[PDB]
This record gives sequence, C-alpha cells and structure tokens, in this order.
Amino acid sequence: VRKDPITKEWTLEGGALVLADKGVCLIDEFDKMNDQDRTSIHEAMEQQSISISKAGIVTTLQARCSIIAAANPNGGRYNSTLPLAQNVSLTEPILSR
Amino acid sequence: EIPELVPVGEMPRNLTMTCDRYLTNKVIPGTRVTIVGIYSIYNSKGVAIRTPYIKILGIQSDVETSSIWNSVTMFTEEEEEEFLQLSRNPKLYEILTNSIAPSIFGNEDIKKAIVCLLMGGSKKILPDGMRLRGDINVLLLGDPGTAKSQLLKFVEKVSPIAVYTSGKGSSAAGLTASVQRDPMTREFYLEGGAMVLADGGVVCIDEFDKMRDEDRVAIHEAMEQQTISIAKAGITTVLNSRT
Amino acid sequence: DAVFGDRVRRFQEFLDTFTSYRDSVRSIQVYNSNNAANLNILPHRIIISLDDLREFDRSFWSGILVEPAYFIPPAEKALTDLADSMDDVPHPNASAVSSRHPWKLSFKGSFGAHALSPRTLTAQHLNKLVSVEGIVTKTSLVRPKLIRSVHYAAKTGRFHYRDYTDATTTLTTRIPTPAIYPTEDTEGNKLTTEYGYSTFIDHQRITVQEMPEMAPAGQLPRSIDVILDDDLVDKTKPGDRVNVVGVFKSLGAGGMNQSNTLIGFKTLILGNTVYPLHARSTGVAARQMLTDFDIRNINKLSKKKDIFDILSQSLAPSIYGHDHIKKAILLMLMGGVEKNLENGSHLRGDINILMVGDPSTAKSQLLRFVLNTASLAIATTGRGSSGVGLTAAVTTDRETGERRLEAGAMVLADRGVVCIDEFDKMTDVDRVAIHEVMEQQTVTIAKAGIHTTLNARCSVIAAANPVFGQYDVNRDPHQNIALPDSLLSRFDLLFVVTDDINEIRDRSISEHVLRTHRYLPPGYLEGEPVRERLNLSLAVGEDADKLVTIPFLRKYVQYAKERVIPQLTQEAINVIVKNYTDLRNDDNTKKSPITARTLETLIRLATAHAKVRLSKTVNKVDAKVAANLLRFALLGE
Amino acid sequence: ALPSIQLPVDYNNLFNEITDFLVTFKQDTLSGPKYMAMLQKVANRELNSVIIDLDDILQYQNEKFLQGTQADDLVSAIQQNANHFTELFCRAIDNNMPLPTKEIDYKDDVLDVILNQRRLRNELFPPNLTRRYFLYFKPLSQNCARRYRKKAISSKPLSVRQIKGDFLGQLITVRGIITRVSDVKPAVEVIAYTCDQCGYEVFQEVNSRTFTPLSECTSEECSQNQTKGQLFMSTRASKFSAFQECKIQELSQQVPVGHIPRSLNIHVNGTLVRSLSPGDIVDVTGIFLPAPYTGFKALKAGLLTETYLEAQFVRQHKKDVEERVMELITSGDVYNRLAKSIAPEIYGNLDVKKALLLLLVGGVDKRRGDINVCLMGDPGVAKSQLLKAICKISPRGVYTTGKGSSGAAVMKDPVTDEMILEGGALVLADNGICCIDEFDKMDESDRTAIHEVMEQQTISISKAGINTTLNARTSILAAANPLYGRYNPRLSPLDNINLPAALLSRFDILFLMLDIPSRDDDEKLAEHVTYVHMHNKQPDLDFTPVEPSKMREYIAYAKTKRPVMSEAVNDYVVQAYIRLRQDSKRSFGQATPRTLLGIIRLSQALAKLRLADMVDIDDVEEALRLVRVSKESLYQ
DNA sequence: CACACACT
DNA sequence: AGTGTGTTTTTTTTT
Ligand SMILES: Nc1ncnc2c1ncn2[C@@H]1O[C@H](COP(=O)(O)OP(=O)(O)OP(O)(O)=S)[C@@H](O)[C@H]1O
Ligand SMILES: Nc1ncnc2c1ncn2[C@@H]1O[C@H](COP(=O)(O)OP(=O)(O)OP(O)(O)=S)[C@@H](O)[C@H]1O
Ligand SMILES: Nc1ncnc2c1ncn2[C@@H]1O[C@H](COP(=O)(O)OP(=O)(O)O)[C@@H](O)[C@H]1O
Ligand SMILES: [Mg+2]
Ligand SMILES: [Mg+2]
Ligand SMILES: [Mg+2]
Ligand SMILES: [Zn+2]
Repeated sequence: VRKDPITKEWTLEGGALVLADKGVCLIDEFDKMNDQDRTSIHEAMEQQSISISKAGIVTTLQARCSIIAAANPNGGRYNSTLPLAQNVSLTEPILSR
Repeated sequence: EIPELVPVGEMPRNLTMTCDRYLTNKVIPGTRVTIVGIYSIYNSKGVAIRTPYIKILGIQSDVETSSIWNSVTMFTEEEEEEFLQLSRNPKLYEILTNSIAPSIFGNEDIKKAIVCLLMGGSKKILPDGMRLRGDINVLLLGDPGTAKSQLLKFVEKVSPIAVYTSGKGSSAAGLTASVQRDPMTREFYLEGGAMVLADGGVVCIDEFDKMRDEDRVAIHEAMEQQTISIAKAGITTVLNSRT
Repeated sequence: DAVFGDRVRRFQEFLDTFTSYRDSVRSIQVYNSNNAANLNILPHRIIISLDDLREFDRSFWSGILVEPAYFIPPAEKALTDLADSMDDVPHPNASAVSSRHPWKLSFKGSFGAHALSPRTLTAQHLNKLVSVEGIVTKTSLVRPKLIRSVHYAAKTGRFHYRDYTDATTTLTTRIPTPAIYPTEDTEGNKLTTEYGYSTFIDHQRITVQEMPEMAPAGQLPRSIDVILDDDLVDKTKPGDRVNVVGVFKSLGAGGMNQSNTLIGFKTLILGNTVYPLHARSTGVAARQMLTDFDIRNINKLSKKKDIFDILSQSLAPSIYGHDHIKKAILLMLMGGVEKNLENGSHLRGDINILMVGDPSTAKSQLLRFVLNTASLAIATTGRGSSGVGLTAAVTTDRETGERRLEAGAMVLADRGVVCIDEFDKMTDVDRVAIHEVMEQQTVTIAKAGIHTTLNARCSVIAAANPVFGQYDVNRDPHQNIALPDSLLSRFDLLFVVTDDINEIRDRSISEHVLRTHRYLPPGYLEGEPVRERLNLSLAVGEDADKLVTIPFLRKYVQYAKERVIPQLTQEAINVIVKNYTDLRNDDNTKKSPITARTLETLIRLATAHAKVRLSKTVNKVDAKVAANLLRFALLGE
Repeated sequence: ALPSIQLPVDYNNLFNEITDFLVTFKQDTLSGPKYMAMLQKVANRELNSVIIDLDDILQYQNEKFLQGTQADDLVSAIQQNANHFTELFCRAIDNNMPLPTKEIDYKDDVLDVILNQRRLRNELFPPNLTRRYFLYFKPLSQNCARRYRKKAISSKPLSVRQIKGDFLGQLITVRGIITRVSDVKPAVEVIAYTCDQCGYEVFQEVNSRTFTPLSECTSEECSQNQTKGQLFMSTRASKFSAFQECKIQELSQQVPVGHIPRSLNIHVNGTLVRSLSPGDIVDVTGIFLPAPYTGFKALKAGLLTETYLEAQFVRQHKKDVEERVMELITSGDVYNRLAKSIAPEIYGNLDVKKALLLLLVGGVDKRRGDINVCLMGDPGVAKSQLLKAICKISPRGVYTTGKGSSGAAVMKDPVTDEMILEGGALVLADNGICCIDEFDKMDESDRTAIHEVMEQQTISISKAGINTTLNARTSILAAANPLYGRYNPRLSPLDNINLPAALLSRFDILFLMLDIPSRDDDEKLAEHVTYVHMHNKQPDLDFTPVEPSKMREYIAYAKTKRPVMSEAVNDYVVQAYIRLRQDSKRSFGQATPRTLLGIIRLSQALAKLRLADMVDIDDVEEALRLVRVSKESLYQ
C-alpha cells in the first residue's frame, strides 16, 4: 500500500506476487533474502491469495502463481552425506509447503 | 467492481451512488450488492468531464445475505422448530461435529471443541460491577501441513460474523483497532481493526507464532476484558471485543 | 403575532396552573438579589418538564414538540415578562437592565418519541425539539456573540440598539446583517459604539457522540454538534456522557447555493437545555447525593471498629479472599489530605499502590472494580495507551489552527482515582515520564512551544505482571519484575499476588464461582437472554436527579471525602515515629529501602484510616493499623 | 432606522464632574491640585504619558460623599465602560484642560513645526497630535471596605475562565502569567495627508488598524478646475506608536479541575509597550475590548466576537534597605543560616547546602566563574524536593528536566507561516538558575548540546544558520542519580553512573549523597515531618531563614569588588592541586587544571559573597573542605 | 450574506 | 453607474 499525496489517501501499490498471480512466478536469490519476508511469502502461498489489512486497506488479492525458488547450498555446495535440513539454511516449514 | 470479475492487472474501479430515505443504510460496506439505478453524471466542481455516479432505483444484495438480524425470524417458526428437533435429537450433535471440516478424516473431538467455541459462551452480567466473560479464544498448536489453517478458513467461511485474517497481513499496530490520520482531519482517527470486526464474531487468524509477540500481548488483555480500551494519542475511546 | 400572542397567553395560563414554577422563579430572583447585595448568580434559566404541562393542555404540549420554534419563543417571552413583573426589584443594576437578561426555558424527562439517540436522529424529525444522551469528544472554545449592538452619538440622546440574530440564536431565520455601526447613524451622527449594555453570548460548537456499546458492531459513533451561548457554558469536559435537549435545525441553505449540487445539507442540533449524566450505567454524573438520613446512617457503625473490615468485605464481593488486599484498595479509595506549604514544596495526599500478580488473578477485574467504584477512574493497560498521548499531546488542531495541549489521561487523572495495568509492558518513555511526575504530582508540559505547567495529582494503582509468568521467590522481586525502583519506591503500598493453590482455598474459590455462575441476574426469566438494555430512562434532568450495598457505600465514602478531614494527631504521631524507628533500619532485608517516602505514605494511610472512622482528626489506632498493614505487605505475607 | 433605548448615563454631567475632579484633586487631597501639576508635566513633556488613577477618583468620590453630592457614582459608570470615559478624558485634556503654555528648550518644536504650518496657508490639528500621551487606568481599591466590603464586585482580578461575554463592556483585572510577548510594531493612528499641487495637510485617524487610501483631495482648489489632487503619505508628520500584543496564561491553580489552561491576548502601547517580558507573572488591569474581525469571518462563523483586550494598568507579581540585609546576615551568618534555612524540610546534607549557596552567585571571571555543580547524590531521597527550591526564590530559576520528555533549545523559526525566531527549551535556562531534572537518564544528543553550551556559555540554534548566543555563564545543577538506585562503593565511582566520565569530569564539583540505616536519624527526620504536621510551618530549629528578596540582595552583594586572588592563595592552591594529583596517582579521578580553576572560582565567589579577597586563604580552605568532603562522599 | 476596486 | 469578488513544527503510524 502506497500513500498517495496527489490523491491524498493511501493507495494500493502493485504487489509483485499479485503480478505473479495468473502466471508463473520466478524466484531467485531466495535462500539469501530476508526471513520475515520469507514468512510473508509462506502466508501468501498457503491460501494462493494475499490478505492485507493495514492503513485502512483491508483488501485480499488472489495469488495464483506457480513459483520456483532458487537457492544455494550452505557454502554453495550440497553435502549428500549431510542431511538436507542441515544443507539448508532456511526453515523447515517452507520446504514442507 | 465485481470482485469475481478480477480484471487482470486492473485496479478495481469504484463509482459513487446515492440512496433515498427508504434506500439508505440498507447494507454495510464490504458487502456485495446487485444494483439497479440510473447512470448518473454531475460536475465535480479536465474539459467537459463530470463525476460519474448512480442514482439508485432498487437495491438487491449480491451477497444475498440478510441485513443485521433484528431477531425477525425469516427462518420463521418452522425452520427453528426443526432446529430444536435437531437439538432434541442428541445424535445431531455428532452430525454437526462430523459435518465440520469436510475431508479432514476424523479429529472429531477437535471438531466438537470448534463447534462449542463457535457456539458462543454465554456472557453473564453480574448485578455487581462485574460480568461473567462469555466468549473464549481457542489456541491451535501443532505440526504444519495438518489442515489447521485449512480448518480455520473453513470455520470462518461457516460463520461470517467475524473475518479470517493472518498475523502478518494484519497491521501490527492497532490489530484490535488501528489509529489512522484522516485525509481531511490531521487528527489520527480510530480505524476499526480486526477484533473490532471480530467483536460479535468468532474469529480465526493465521500465523500466531510468526507474528511479533509484543502486540499479541495487547490482544490477550482486550479479549480478557471483552472490550478494547485505548487511550493512545490523547483519545480515550473504549470499544467492545466480543470475539 | 396573533398566534404568538395566543401562545403567550396559553403559557401564562400554564404558569397560573403550576405555582411551583413561579415560586422557583421567585426563589431565583431573591437568590439573585441577595447574592447581588453580597456571586454565583444562576442564569435566567427555568426548567419545566415535558411531563409537566402535558396534562392541562394536550394541544400546547404537543405543539411544543411539533413546532418548538413557534412554541418556545412566545413561551419564553411570557416567562420573561412574568418574571420582570414578578421579580419586583427593577432598580438595581440598571446598566444590565438595558442590556436585558433573557429568561430561558428548560425541560425534564424523556421525550421518547422525540428523544431517542444521536444515531437514531434522522432528517425525518427536524425542527422538532428532541433529547439525546451521548459522549462529547469535541468542545469548541467560547466566543461571545454580539446580537444586541449598543451604539450612540452624544448629540442625539437616543442610544440606538440595533439587535441582530442572524443564524444561531434566532428561530425565525432573520435575514443576515453585518452590524456596520454607521458613523452617520441616521442624521449624520457619529454613533459612538458604547461597550457594555451590548449583549454577548459565548458561543460553543460542541459535538456529541453515541456510545461505543450502543453503536452496533463495525459502526463508528454518530456525532452531532450543539450550541451553547453564555447560558449553558461549560459544565462538561470532552469525553463525557451527557444528555442534551435540542432541536434539529438546518443551516447553510443545505449547500444548495447555485450548483456540487449533490453535496449534503448543513444541519445541527441547537440545545436549549442539557442534562449531563456521565456516571457509569447512568448514575448521578459521579455526583453522589446526600440526605441527613444517610448522613446519620453509617456513622454509628463508624464508631464500631469492625466497620472498616465490613467495608473491606463489601469491596469485590465477586472475588474470594484477598481481605488484606481489599483493605488496601479501600484505603486507596479514600483520599488523603494534600498538605500545602508556603513554597513550591507541596506535600501530596495521593495514594499510590503498585501490585504484581499472576495472570487471571482477578487483579485486572480488581482494577476494573476500582474503576467502576471510583468516580473519575482513569484506567488502561501497558499496551492500552500511548504514554505521550495519555500524558500530553502537544500537536495542533486544524480547527483551532495552532498548537494544542491534549492530555489523554494526565489531565483526566488529576482530581480523581486512576488505574494502570500491565505497567511492565508500558512504554519505557512513559514509565520515566510518570516517574517523578507522580512523585511531584505535577507535569511541566514545557515540551515543544507550549510551556504551561499543569498539576497532575491523583491516586494511581499499578497492576503489572511479573517478568516471569509467575513470581518466583528464588528470583528476586526485581528479578521477577524489571520495573526499576525509580518511583517504584514512590508507591504508598506494594503488593505481590501469587496464585498459589491450596485445597481449602481452591474449594473456596470454586464455590464462590459456582454461586456467582448459577445465579440468575436480578429478576428476569431463568431462561431469558441477557438484555443489558438502555433502561428506557424517562427521568431526565431534574427528573433523573453484615453486608452493605455498594453504590450506597460509594455515596457514603464520597460524602466522607467531602466532610472528613482528619489532621495528624500527636498520639498517632508518636505511634508513627515509634514504628519508623525500626521501620527504616529494619534488620530483615525486605528490600526497597523505605527512606522518607514511606513515612509520608503511612501518614496518608493513617489519615485515610481516620477518615474511615469519620474522625475530625487522626488516631493512634489508624497509625498502628497502617503500620501493621504496611509490614504485612512488605513481608509479603 | 435603528431602535434607541434611553439610559440614565448623564454623560455630559459625567464630563463636567470629571473636570471638577481634575481641578479639585490635590496632592494634599491625594495625601496645589495634582492635575494641573500633570498639566505642567504635559507642558514640558517630562513624561510621555499621563495616566488616570482610579485611586484619585476614589478620593474624589469620598469627598463628594462628604459634600453629599451623589457624584453620578462615577466609579461604577467608568468601571462599566471606561473607553468612552477615556475619550471623555481625551476631550477634556484637549478641551477643558488648557494648552500647555510653557516655554520648552527643544525636541518638541519639530512636531510644533508641523503644528505651526496649520495656521498659515489657511480639527485642522488632531487632538491626539495636539497633545501626546498614553492615558491609562489604575485601580482605586482592592481587598478593602469598598464595594460594600463584599466578595468580588469588580476590582478583584480573575483568570480567563471567570471572564464572560457580559464582561466585554466593563474594565477588568486579571491574574496569571503572560505566555509570550510580541515585538513592538509602529501603529499609525492618524495619517498626515500631503497633496501634490495643493500641498494641503488634512489628517484622518484610523482606528481599525486597516487603512483605506483616500486617493482624492478635499482641498477646494483641487476640487475645482478638476486638477487631480492625490494626498500622499507624510509619515514624519503622521503619528506612530509601538504596539505589542501578549497572551497571558491563567494560573494552574486558577484553572478548574482537569481543564486546559486558557490564554488571552493583551495589547499595549506607549509606556507599557517594550516594558514587558513573557517570563513574569503579572496582575494587570484593563478595559475589555472585543476585536472586530477583518471581514467575512463573521459571515462564515457568525458574530464570533473575539477580543484583543488592551490592559490599562500592569502590575507584575512579587519578583528593606539593601545594607540593612548586610547588618542582619552578619548577625545571621547567612553561609550556615542559608544552607540550613534554605531546605529545612530536607534536614540533611548540610555541606551540600553550603555548597549550593556558592553555586547561586557562581562568580565572575575577566577571562569563567562557573561552579559546575554536579549532584549525583542518592536516588529516592533528595535532589527533587531538594531541587527547584532555588527556582522560585531566585529569578530566572528554571526547574529544567534532562529527560522525561518534559520539553531542549527547540528553536521554532517556522512557528508562524513566516519564519520568526522562537526560543527553545535550553535558551530559557540562563545565568540566574538552571536546575536539571532527571539528569541521570537523558538524551545523549541533548547531553552533547548541553555540554558544549556550558563549556562555551554559548548557544547555537543553526537552522537559518545564525548563532543567536544568548547564554552567558550560568549556574548548573545536576539531578543525576546512580544507576539502579544503589551505587557501588567498592568500584566505579564514576562508572556506576550513566553519565559519561567526560561529562562527569566536565563538572568542576561532584558530590554523592547516600542513605544508610545505621543511625536513628530517621527519627530526627520523622520529628521534622511531625513538625510539618500540626506545625504546618517548618521543623522548628535555629535555621534563621533568609527571605528570597533578602536573598536576592545577598546575591547582589555576593558579587563584590571583583576580588583579585592573592598569590599566597596561588601557591596554596598549586600545592593542593599537586597533592590531589599525587593522591590520584595513588585515585579514580586524576586532578585536572580546570578542577583547580573551579576551586579558585569557589574561593573568589565566597570571598566576594560576604568576606573579601585579602589573603583570601581562609576561603580557600573553606572551598577545598567542600571539595574534600565531596571526594570522601564519592569514596565513602 | 457584503464591502473596495475596475470599469459598467 | 453596472455588478463582480475576495477574508475562517508535532505524533503517532507506519515500519
Ligand atoms: N488430517 C487431514 N485431513 C485432510 N487434509 C489434511 C489433513 N492434514 C492436512 N491436510 C491437508 O494439508 C493441507 C495443509 O494445511 P494448510 O491448509 O496449508 O494449513 P496448516 O495445516 O495450518 O499448515 P501450516 O501449519 O500453516 S504450514 C490442508 O489444507 C489439507 O488440505
Ligand atoms: N530528607 C528529606 N526530608 C524531607 N522530605 C524528604 C526527605 N527525603 C525524601 N523526602 C520526601 O520524598 C520526596 C523527596 O525526594 P525527591 O527529591 O522528590 O526525589 P528523588 O530523591 O530525586 O527521587 P529519584 O527520582 O528516585 S532520584 C518528597 O516528597 C519529600 O517529602
Ligand atoms: N480469588 C478469586 N475469586 C474469584 N475470581 C477470581 C479470583 N482470582 C481470579 N479470579 C478470576 O480470574 C479471572 C481473570 O482475572 P484477571 O483480573 O484477568 O487477573 P489478574 O489479577 O491476573 O489481572 C476472572 O474471571 C476473575 O474472576
Ligand atoms: Mg498456517
Ligand atoms: Mg491482567
Ligand atoms: Mg529532581
Ligand atoms: Zn490637493
């Protein structure tokens, strides 16, 4: 949501995952990006829709998008003897979903 | 514009309307209506362009949901009679239990607890200044991928007196009720948060653990008091939270 | 004016019908005269209920409702002429005689048909007098309105009075005029404007909002403005439940000037009379009534020593146990004397208690019980309020146009008992702010451009949870609560609530809850849904006007604050100092070195204990009881 | 066209009675007539204003009652409406009080030159231009047998709350402190008109403060033959007056319970303009004057009559031989006496009480006499009640708060649409008193700003970039308390406290108070409080108090003769500083040259306080005894 | 609403 | 002489 000084009210700003909706979603550098953002993505993908209630905007947007996350192994090299969760610097719930 | 229409990539356009004394206040915001009114144009105060709006000749509910139930029995004596018959037959309790959460494959006592919570605990007002707290809030802990969020969404769909939300989706400040600056008044007005809407309704919210804890502390007090007491920004408004 | 004169005659017939009114006016006039000889002159405000005069004339009583703008003007004209023909003391204040003192008409009781609510107010009932009770968030400052202009050229010997009632006070909608004061008058006459003899009415734009609980879910309170002009000025503070009797009037030509043309109409409630009722559950506007019967009551028990314990039991009857806690909150409720000194140092008589308790220890309800028991009762939680907002908001207001002072709780706090919950969660800036401002009981408010200092003396109860879920004795109390001793020492009492559980006491609590639960609320059908209705209170205005009952107890204790003012007595003084001997240097490490604060605390506690006894001075019994309770609290027993 | 009601004002008789009073009022009647003395004051223009005294009118009414004349009840009428009476006085001083008729040296003929051209080339000269003054009103009685000796009935000043719309006509008196004072602005009362071809000088006087240009000519020859006569602005002939409007805040106790204090504008001219400062609490007297609006404000918001409320009389609240104080303090021995009598309620820290007395005067240095008192003390025992005591007794005494968000030099140039300078919180602090509250916990940026200001005695507002340096040497008092409320004697004398060491070392002197349960002094302080109860005066002792006005004279003579320090003192202090440094090597705080400078400042301040420079040695052991007591208190 | 300008 | 036209920084709230 973007505050719009010209119109003088808070206005919706295009969520890139809404842009993902109806089409394929490319995801890159995800293993290095912010964890709270990761949880937000979890929430959004769980329902295939994004629900936002802030700044007086209580809208909810459908997010129908086939997503593909790109990740690098811990140190860039996966160790087959190592468990995947140990080879993964990210959360367990995300790999589950 | 027609949330089902979902114009891809188009921000939903909105038009202004007017209602007459026997049309006004029929329906609330956030509710879909099938309208029949003349297309209307007036000058806002850009050449030869004027404000588009509608003067309504008839109002019909697209959501089709009845208005605020003023205890007038549209179900009438008949439907409530079979309702009591279902209450008369104890087996119907397990019927409601099983019916909730389709395809869940069991968890029947869980569904019983859900039905009881949705059913609403009775708020008793003592002759003393005290008052027995009626509603309760159920806590959902467990392993992921176990239809928990799915069940929450289903339950909220069952009972729209409250609104399904998520922790991150809900603004951290003023979860119960956010304070916002009005465009035409520099004073930060009280905007109704989720538990304002959830007040009078059984509410399901997602990602409690993922939510920041500090404001969730402000939630337990509000549910405990069954109200929402705010003295922030020099504004001492207190709003009920029956959720 | 034939109908106007007829209504004047009918109102005169009314005055004839009900002598008491002319008698009240007579008492008003004599009150005016004697006080004039001596202040506090009540206005020419006359109060006649709707249920009054309804009997002898159905038609007049109806037409007051149907066309108030045509009924009250002649009625008040007749009121005025009757008064001036009946006051019979015209000579004094001849200067104000020419300025004229309008006689004002008020009402009592509920219209019901007209008086429903702000939200229920619709245009379908407009230009008809109604009444609504509501909370007022916005109050506009007073500005006199010069309706009768006094202006005169010395040569003329005329003293022209050009009287202008343009929009607000007028009911006939007289044409707008600017009151230029032409310096030629009529015959080229300078026409000096004589200050004084000119009417000025301090205008108020006061907007009133409906109840949050009466408002349905998801509906913002409905707000409407009211006008007060040197007749009803300033009884009420913003944010107070108040009943106003007003007519639904429209102005601004509805905005239909020339074209946009779909803009709304400008309407407003002009209120002749107002009944402020801000007491919870529609009480007595936090103004406990008094009778000599009630006065002589209680007192005989106050002689008995057990009365204090009886009052303690009466508090929180829904809670089981905590008798010492109930005694402490009783001592809280009674207000100590604010000792004053001929300097900036003024001793505080306020009572401040901090309590720490496990969750669900009823202390929240306790704070709630203190709230519904106290008159002012400023309460919130640590996350409930913004510290700056509650203390003071120095932001500007757009309508005012310049920087404004907005104390959410502070200004509401002073001169009343106040509460705070979960102060551990409270913003630390607010905590340091409350620190030493509750010690000095005054806030400088020198922040930003405004530097005016406003006093904040009040009694505060603190209920913060431990840092751990429950107080652990192994952990230090200051390990159990992270709140620093800064101003934590400045709590006249300290309390620790631990939800430890014993079979006897557990059974006691369980049985208490069992009694409270199965008990059907007073009356009602056993199988009846909860009503919590509006009570349809017809009585409005002057119409509204061993165990012990609670509101009766509150009235008694308020009467006590009004009357009982004990002074520290010498034998009590000796008891206090004898305690303090070891109290300050107690060998037992009870923590929180008591220092000089606790001496004043116990002084206040003994003073309020004497107030329980209703004694005009303190007694050593009060001192020793206060010391015993203080050591009880400090030992944690 | 306008209805007219008849009133028994009898204004012309009021005027003639006024004339009779002015003729008949003597200094002997006050005790030749006083008002022809005022006339000869006008004649030589000794003053710039002549101000009517109501007290004189009171005596006149008394005399008329002795004469048995009703005297029109002049006092009541003038109270009800004096602005018309003010115009009557102006007419009288113009009409019935004569022309000055006294030879004057110079400096007034310049207007009389403008006055002299009026007769040549030929009301024509405005009465205000004819004689120049500022006629104000000063009350006749207060808290006396007058007004039937009953409560109020005018006279008695009231706060803004007690002011009502009915009070607009009548003169009023008000209590409270003015919030702010506007700058002076010239007011063009009467404009002198100059035309090009005619040269005629016609005078019109504007009272709306909004001037409409005439653009025409009233000269006869400009009217004939249709030559365009435009009357131009001849300012030097026209009249001007400095104008000031001030908002006065009602007293906090005057404000009702839980009410927002209300301030109202007060407009002054002539004598009173430039003679007021916002910081003072003033009991001023003036007619009530509602303000006409500029225009169309009344159309949108109804009459909405506001006021400017010019005050005729001003009386600032309380804020006796000067040497007589010296006689008493010599008997009093104000050092000890002041230290104890200054805080009888505290009952303790007597060495600190002695130290604070020297902090008040501070001292002055040619090259700067700053005590830099730091009171780290004990939390929850003192330094708040102990604090702010000097604030009221000493002028410019400010109970500032280091934190608590109470307010720090927050300049507000953009206070109005236009950029006008506005002082911050710290600029209010000045040489008189600067009391910090909540010093231990406070903003670090504010900490640095205050540290720089005190080390420099300068203030930098920046913003527009200007260095408006209003601060000079100022006495500074620290409300810091040890962190956690319990200082560690074993370790960290400087580090146990939130204040940084550099900030700590910046202060010349630092002391530590500590509460101990060892002794029974709790009972002695209990005796003091149980004095304060049933003896609501003080804990009775031989404190021998110094009244703040007497304290003000003690401060005035506390800066005496600029005592030049003796070189024997110089050797003694250098040896003492060397010893302090050596012991510091042995502890936590090494001796600093600025510390020795502060010791010298203490010595000279005490010397000029009551004693003198001379050998000055003894004062140095006094100050260094204070210093070593402070060091021991830190060490304990 | 209603009063100074710029021609009407 | 027609007739037209203009005046009432802070503080939370995001984050
Ligand atoms: N017992 C079950 N019966 C039927 N479907 C199930 C069951 N357990 C899990 N599921 C399915 O697994 C999905 C995962 O649940 P979600 O709706 O994503 O939310 P959730 O179970 O709360 O998961 P998290 O904890 O939020 S990752 C559900 O939507 C169901 O379709
Ligand atoms: N020695 C004392 N004599 C008289 N009153 C005292 C004394 N010590 C404390 N008091 C009382 O306690 C207060 C004095 O402490 P203050 O100076 O106001 O606070 P403080 O010691 O600065 O507290 P902080 O905030 O913990 S540093 C007043 O209310 C006094 O009545
Ligand atoms: N001794 C008691 N007697 C009766 N009810 C109690 C008692 N202690 C706790 N409760 C109940 O606990 C519930 C929560 O109390 P609350 O005020 O929220 O606790 P806290 O003291 O932690 O603030 C209430 O329903 C209250 O009645
Ligand atoms: Mg989930
Ligand atoms: Mg609680
Ligand atoms: Mg202090
Ligand atoms: Zn000329």
